[PDB]
Amino acid sequence: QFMGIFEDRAPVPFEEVIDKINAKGVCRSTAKYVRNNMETTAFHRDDHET
Amino acid sequence: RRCPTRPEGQNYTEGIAVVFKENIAPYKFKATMYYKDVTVSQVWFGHRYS
Repeated sequence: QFMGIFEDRAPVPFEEVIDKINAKGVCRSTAKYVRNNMETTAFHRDDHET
Repeated sequence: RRCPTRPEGQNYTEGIAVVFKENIAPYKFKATMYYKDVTVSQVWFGHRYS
């Protein structure tokens, strides 16, 4: 059973928009962003950055 | 002088008419929604409050 599903939208940083998405055509698997006055990072699949 | 007489006059065809305009109203019908609100609440019970 689901006890809860926290869904959020995080911005893609400038250094990821230019250097990753626009240059290589890929996106990082980790979201590092400021939410509720705190720096939070989420790793996809609870794995390493890819 | 030989001056002209009254014009011929318009010939009118008596009849019946129905005037249709473009349809803009959406097609409406009756539907039924079956669903379930699943609400799972996490409560922390303090000393004097919840």
